[PDB]
Amino acid sequence: EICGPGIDIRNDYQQLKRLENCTVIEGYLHILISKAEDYRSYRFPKLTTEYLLLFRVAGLESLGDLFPNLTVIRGWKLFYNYALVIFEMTNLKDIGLYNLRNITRGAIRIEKNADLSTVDWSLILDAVSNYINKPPKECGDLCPGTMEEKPMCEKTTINNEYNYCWTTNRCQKMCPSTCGKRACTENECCHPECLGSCSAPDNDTACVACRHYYYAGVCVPACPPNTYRFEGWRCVDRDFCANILSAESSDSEGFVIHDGECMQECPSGFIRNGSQSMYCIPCEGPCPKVCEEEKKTKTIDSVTSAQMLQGCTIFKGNLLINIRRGNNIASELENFMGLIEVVTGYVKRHSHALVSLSFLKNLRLILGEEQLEGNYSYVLDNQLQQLWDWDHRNLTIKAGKMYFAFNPLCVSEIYRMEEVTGTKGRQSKGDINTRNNGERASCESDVLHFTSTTTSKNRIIITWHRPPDYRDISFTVYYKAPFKNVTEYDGQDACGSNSWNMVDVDLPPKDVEPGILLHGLKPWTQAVYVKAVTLTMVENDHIRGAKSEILYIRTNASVPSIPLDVLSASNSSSQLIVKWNPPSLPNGNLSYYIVRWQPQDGYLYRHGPCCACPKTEAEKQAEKEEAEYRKVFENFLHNSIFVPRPEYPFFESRVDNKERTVISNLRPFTLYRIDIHSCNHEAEKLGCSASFVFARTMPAEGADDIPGPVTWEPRPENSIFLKWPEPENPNGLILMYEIKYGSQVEDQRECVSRQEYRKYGGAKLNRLNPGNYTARIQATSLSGNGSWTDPVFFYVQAK
Amino acid sequence: EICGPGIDIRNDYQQLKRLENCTVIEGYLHILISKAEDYRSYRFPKLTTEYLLLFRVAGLESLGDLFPNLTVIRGWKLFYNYALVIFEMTNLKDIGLYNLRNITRGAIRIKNADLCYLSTVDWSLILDAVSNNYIVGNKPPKECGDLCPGTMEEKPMCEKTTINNEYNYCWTTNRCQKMCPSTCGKRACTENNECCHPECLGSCSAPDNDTACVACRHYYYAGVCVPAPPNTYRFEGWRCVDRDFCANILSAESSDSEGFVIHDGECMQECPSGFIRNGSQSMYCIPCEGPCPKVCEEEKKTKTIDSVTSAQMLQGCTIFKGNLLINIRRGNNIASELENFMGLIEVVTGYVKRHSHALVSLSFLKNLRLILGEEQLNYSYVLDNQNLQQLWDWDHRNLTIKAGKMYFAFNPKLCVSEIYRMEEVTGTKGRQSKGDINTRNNGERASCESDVLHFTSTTTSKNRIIITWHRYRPPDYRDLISFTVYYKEAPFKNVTEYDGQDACGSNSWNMVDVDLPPNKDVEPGILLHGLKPWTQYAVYVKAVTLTMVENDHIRGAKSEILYITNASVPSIPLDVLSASNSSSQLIVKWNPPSPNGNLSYYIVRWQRQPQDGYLYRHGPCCACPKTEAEKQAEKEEAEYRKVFENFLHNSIFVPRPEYPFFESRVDNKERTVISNLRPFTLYRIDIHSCNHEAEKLGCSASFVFARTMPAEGADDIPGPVTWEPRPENSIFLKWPEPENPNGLILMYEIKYGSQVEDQRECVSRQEYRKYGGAKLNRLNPGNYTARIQATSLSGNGSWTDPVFFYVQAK
Amino acid sequence: TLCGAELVDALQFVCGDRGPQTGIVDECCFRSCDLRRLEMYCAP
Amino acid sequence: TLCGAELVDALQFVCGDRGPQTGIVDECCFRSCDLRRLEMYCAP
Repeated sequence: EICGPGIDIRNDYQQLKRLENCTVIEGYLHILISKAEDYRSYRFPKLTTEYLLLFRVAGLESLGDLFPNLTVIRGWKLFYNYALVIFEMTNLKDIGLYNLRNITRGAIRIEKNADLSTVDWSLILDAVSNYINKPPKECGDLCPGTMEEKPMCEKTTINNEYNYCWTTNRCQKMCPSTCGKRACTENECCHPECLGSCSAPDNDTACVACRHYYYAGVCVPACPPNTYRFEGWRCVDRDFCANILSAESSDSEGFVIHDGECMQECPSGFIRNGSQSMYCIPCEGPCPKVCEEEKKTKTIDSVTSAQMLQGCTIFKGNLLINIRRGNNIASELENFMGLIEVVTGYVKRHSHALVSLSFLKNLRLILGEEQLEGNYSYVLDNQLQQLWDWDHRNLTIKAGKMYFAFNPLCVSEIYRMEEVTGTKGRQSKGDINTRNNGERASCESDVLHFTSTTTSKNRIIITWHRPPDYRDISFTVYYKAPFKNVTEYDGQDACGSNSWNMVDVDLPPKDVEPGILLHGLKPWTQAVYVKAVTLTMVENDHIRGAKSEILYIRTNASVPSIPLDVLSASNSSSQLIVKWNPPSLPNGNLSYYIVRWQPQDGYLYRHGPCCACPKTEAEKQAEKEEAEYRKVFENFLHNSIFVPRPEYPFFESRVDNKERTVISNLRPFTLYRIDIHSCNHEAEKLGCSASFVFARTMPAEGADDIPGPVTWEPRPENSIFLKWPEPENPNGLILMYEIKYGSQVEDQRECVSRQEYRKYGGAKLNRLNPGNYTARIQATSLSGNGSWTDPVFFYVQAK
Repeated sequence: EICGPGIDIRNDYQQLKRLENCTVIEGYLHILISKAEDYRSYRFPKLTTEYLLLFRVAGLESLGDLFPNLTVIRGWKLFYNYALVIFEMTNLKDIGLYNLRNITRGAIRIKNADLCYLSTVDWSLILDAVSNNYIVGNKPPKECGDLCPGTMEEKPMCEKTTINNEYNYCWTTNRCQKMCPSTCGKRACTENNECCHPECLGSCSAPDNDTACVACRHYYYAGVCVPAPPNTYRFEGWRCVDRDFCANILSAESSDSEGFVIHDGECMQECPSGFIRNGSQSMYCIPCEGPCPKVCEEEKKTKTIDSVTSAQMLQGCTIFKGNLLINIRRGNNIASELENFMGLIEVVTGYVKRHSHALVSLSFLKNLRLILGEEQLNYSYVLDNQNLQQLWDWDHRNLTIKAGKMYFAFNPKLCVSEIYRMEEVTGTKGRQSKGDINTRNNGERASCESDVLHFTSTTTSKNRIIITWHRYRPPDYRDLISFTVYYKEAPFKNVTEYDGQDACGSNSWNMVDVDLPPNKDVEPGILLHGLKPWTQYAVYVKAVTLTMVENDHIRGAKSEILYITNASVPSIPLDVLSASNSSSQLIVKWNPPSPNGNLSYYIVRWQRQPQDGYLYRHGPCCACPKTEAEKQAEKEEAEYRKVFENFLHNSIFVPRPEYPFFESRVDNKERTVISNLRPFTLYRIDIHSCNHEAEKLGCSASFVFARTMPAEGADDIPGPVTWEPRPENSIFLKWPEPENPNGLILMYEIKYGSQVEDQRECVSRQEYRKYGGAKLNRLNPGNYTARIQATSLSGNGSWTDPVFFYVQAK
Repeated sequence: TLCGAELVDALQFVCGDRGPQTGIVDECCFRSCDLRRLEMYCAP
Repeated sequence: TLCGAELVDALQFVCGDRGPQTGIVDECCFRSCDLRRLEMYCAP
């Protein structure tokens, strides 16, 4: 009795009974059955294709007498990516799935349990890499063989772990050299078409699980003609696959056969021909699911109702729109009502939270199988501008008459659909009437030209040329646009969405031309659609209005400015990389970067880790009683003090544009004021980018150490005048000159100042014992001391 | 020379020279003068009221020759809570200020390079509550090496005093720190150990003399220390001067007011809170209702509110000079933004005028009371503005323009009822033409005279409302189509329909919809689903209809806000707490349950939770072990450990998607105690918030529990232990059982042994019941002792009296 | 807050004998829940 | 980020030796700042 679409054993141990009629579960097997009442009193060898849950099953200590004969968890579907997760089980002490041979799809996750190493999960699941448990020290893993009994179960090694078993009751077996990957049998092999196991060596009808689909008692690799591969373990005839209407995991009214299988849905870009599961029609628009909702009729007057549809394509009903409340919800609906591709009816009013229905950028067409009174499959009282962006999204209404009145939305948007959508005369001229429709908003509105586009450092002084009646003022110079893909209704103001940054300056009374100042324009960008806001009445419908063209004042924004995120770094000795970033303010199109670099003064010239060992500073809040107090001191000091205030030459290099560069031919070891200057398109005209970072060239070793050896010379008072040469170009400066000396080895050490050294021509030792001695000298450079001089085995005398 | 308000010495030591004309700073002193060129070449002894910031002055090791004679800082104003702050200074090794006796208002804040001579300084006498000081971080006291005169090595010189058991000698190594002794005390002190003038604090130029007080406790008026003179006003400084001086000062850094307006008998920049300047004179001020937040006026006389930021510049003020023209076209729910921004404002010397649909009414201006109207446009006006509906709440905020004129045309949602009749409220009857406030267009949209639908039926449910209304029948019934049943959690009558409509109207009424039946016999009846818990739920059914033919003449419809929780009823309680306060007692509380109604009382339900027979038969790393930042594998452990409770925890048993019970009705106090309980037993205290109609629709939706504290006495054995001789060197033990043993005597501890009773075991309640106590064995023939304790469920009992027994070999 | 192995004892106690990365643990533990909705998950 | 006593030596470098409570310790440190506005705290 092939169980049929999965199992959800719930409530008590008495639901296990249903597994009596479950030979192969063509779905999942979920076992909270917390009842010690029974334990191994529900044995079902019958069960021999998706995830199997094992948790909160009080009484179950081993499944040896629960699901015997488990061929292979086919794992087709996985709750997450596992098909046998045993976690926090009430009292499972052994998995006891002795026959478990494979996990064809995905993996499993046995882990921390009540009382649950031998099992080669790397054989069942190719490479155990599962969260495989309760103390492994307590395991006491001992099945017949690995215990005092002579080897009974099969043996294998994994990551150096040779062991002998699913439980201490039964044991484990696995496909030997006979086959390996291809199924296996009790030391014989399985059928070409067969994975897991066969009831008889190499036989189509013996195949226990079949490698692909056990069609009507024979393991077929592909389903015969007029039959289709049930996604699981067996293959079924065309009638069964289509006649099945629903069963939990089962849902399709006829699993629409596609993807070379009796599959509930079809693969990307395929839609069930009418109501025929037989095959699927290339959609070209991947369908998440038939978007239909239990409720045939469907309205979107709430942003939550818009979201209820999200994640789908072909609905079977309609999509009325009535969202009155909503600002910028343009984005909300772009995400929500921007997936539905088809509907079997229509998209219908009173919705002032939508400038345009561009949010529906997925709705390619509209069928019309269901209609309204007077077959209106309609816009009334919605005061919308462009319907479904007809410039770059045409639709079609197979069965639906248009209706457009009281929408002050252009009548032309629908006079276009007469031909485009194919509604030439489905409706009457009174349905798409001009009275009340498009009386307000703006369509005919003339496009004014810009008379001057003056562009300073951060000020656009955009100017223009007179509405129907001159009683009309406020000249919104709506500004915002690195790209040229922008309109006027991207986001007008409140009802028309919001994005275009509104600005304003009044038109001066005939001489004196209007000249707004968008002072503080975005540095590094240009759009400037100067729309004329007027008074629409008296002429009322004859009031044309205005909407100046969207120039992107193409002057590369404004002009050259402070670079940013500069990262100069000495990449080599006497070298300095100047990798930066496309500044946050180049103010143009990043032409090149003049690196500018150049006072080494003589001031230095004349000169639980550890368990029981640290301390408890867990009182970091009490350490912040003086640390946050430091921050209080910061306010009275860092808000008032210098706010009142409101040697070498320079060298330059115009870097091509690439972020990286280098500054070679520098001094052995010197800091450089590595300034950055993004000289842009018009730097020669409007100043070269407000200037930095500093870095020390890596020390060119050779001057770090003393260039020569030492000359010990006998001197009176048991003294020894040593000598050495000065590094030619020291790494910064030889602050001190270390000097080592002593009898057996150079035990003692001091350091003569560069100044004293220059006057002495070296340095003088004193009071050394008459006999053999040894000395040395080092150069303590600004970067750091180098190696010592050659050996100076000397000798002193008192007479 | 008397210094002007403050000093901002900046850039170089050459700006210290400015102090050569500053005898008594009447403001602050600010020296970043880190040049390391000069040190004591800028002495200004003349200098003798705010933050004395001595910081970042490389080359300044001490002020011993920088501001000598620093008598006292009046502390009139402070930056934070100090009138002298020496934060980590470039290189200050001694403070200086060798004449600093008092800081009057405030304390000091002196970490540092090598700074010393602070512990010595009696700061508790310079200021009270020396806790306000923070000289704890200053470079170590071992480095201080205080060597001021006397504490150095020579005969005693600098004052001998103490601050909280810190009795030591001073201001630097070459200066001392004097302070007031018994001679005067709170009153100032002087040389020759003499007193100062009755009215004086700090120092006196002559021992005890009115015309001396170097500082003066209050105001040294014309060289005379007055407590508070002819046409003279308590000056905010140290000296005093006549009214003319105030009416004269128009600005001076700390000074700002054009003619320092006088009030509080003080020559202060402005008056205190609650009075406007009398005309434009410093004669006095005009008692009003807090018109003093600040002079709202901006350099730019004219001003408008076309942006929410334009409005925010006027935030927190009263008397603006110019106008408040509203031009805000867009602003999502800025009703609240402008409430704060255009609100505190009270007066405006110009007007309040166009194209604004971001705020649904001018109630945002809550404090605006009158409009001086000094300037004019000339209209002192509304055109092409709509969303705004009600102007300045004329029933709860009358407003007039000392100088005004009205105009109202082309204003769709702005009603003409806010002016036509309210010209009376705004005292503008005839300050303009009647064609200004015209009817043409003016009020074409808006609510208008909209009728009031009566709620035919008003049903009820555990959490639903079925408000119905007279099937609306307007001029044409085809015009009417749909209806909205706005609703909001609101148990207050102080709620209106424009509180929170849609974006421009603000957002508060949740809004909903249902179509009015085309059948005239059937009437509209929404099924409002899921009313808000523990709240009445206001339900105004506005007829959100369409317009045609009449258009502007369409009256409209809006039933009044009938505030339907009778339409709700008893429900689940919340934040129920309980903890056993005492034995046979159990305290219970219940944070106002959050019960779809108005609570009536808390039925309590508890029982002696039966017990099973299972127990019957039975960083600071000082010692850091492991602080690995690789505990992410523990989050991987809680991956399916959490998603298993998102696994079968969702769709197994459908999640609704021995002893008797006793009860009591807690009047309503959010507290109670379950007394007269079993000594030690758990109690499933099921709170039952019985609401107005709990007797009818069930008493709430049932909890918390605690174990009654163990009644000490039943824990331990209720008596001693008896002994009887037994064979095999044995002794039969015996003990009584408690009356109501706390939970139950799980085990019967036993203690026994001759020299000491180290050997210890425990008998099962079962064995005890059959034996009488226990039996011992192999007890060395000779005197011995025994004992038993009643190990109860709550915890161990207590050992019995000594059981001195004995055994014999034969 | 109520999740982990402690919520397994919690659910079973309030479930008398009647007893994807988001569900019942994603609210009683994630936010806060009483012994009323914790036992709503339980059967009769 | 740049504040504390390190920001005092940071203003020493940007200003060289040439010469409403939110300040440079409440901006360069709070958010992030370069050696351009850090040296805007100096004179010309």
